[PDB]
Amino acid sequence: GSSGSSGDYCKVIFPYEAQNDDELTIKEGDIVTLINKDCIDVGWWEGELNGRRGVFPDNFVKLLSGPSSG
Repeated sequence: GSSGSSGDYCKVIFPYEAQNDDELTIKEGDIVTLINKDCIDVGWWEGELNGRRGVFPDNFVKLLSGPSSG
C-alpha cells in the first residue's frame, strides 16, 4: 500500500484574508498543501495555494486524516 506521506493536505473551512504578502489568502472550500510546519507554537502554518507561498492561521484550517468516500 502506502509507504510514507510526502506532504500534508488541509481543508479550509474558515475564510481568511492575508494582511501582508507573507500571509496567504484562503477561502472556505479549498485545500492547501502544507509546505512546512510551524514552531512548537500552534496556530501558524505555511502552505501553497494558487501558486503562492505564505503563512496562515492553522485554527482557520484543519488537518485531513484521509479520504473515505468520493
